[PDB]
Amino acid sequence: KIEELFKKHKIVAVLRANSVEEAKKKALAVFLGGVHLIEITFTVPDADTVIKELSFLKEMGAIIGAGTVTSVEQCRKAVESGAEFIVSPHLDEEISQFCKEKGVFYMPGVMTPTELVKAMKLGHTILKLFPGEVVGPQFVKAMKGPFPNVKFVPTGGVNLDNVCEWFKAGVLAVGVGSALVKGTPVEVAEKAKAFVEKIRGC
Repeated sequence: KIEELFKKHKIVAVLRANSVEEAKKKALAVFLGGVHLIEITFTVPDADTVIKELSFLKEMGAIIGAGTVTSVEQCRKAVESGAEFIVSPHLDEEISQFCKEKGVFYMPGVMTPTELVKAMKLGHTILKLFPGEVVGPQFVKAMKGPFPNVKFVPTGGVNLDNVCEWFKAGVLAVGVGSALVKGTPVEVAEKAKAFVEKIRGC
């Protein structure tokens, strides 16, 4: 299901912005450019309102989730406002449990083998790898040995020059923030197109 969406789309826009209006415009830009998985981070002011106001894009096939979720209270608001998936930078046992009871897909972030194993023990096999620019594809390749059945979605520094290396290392999808989302709506929509083509291209 959610696994299958990540597998199909291969890219999630990690949307940080200074306002509701900027966040919505960038989410539309990205969608118009072919990115269907959209993660509204909780560093966006009133991130819940943004998720609720983008709810209609679901009817056009957009998949709207929440990122930078750091407490169960934030998790509740996101789900209440229609988030189809929850992402955090870290592994949160409390958010894991809440999302399990609520029946919503949670992708915790991990940076070490010990964190990875704890996440697996909590039932997760699709992991956010964060920050990707610190560990790199090297980390993803290293994990294939001992943990052949874990799959990563790196966030952090993924860009046009390295996106194909990441996929060569064995990642399931990539989460792209500033390389995709920074700039004006027009620039973002265009960069969205470039990433889709570059990803298809490899």
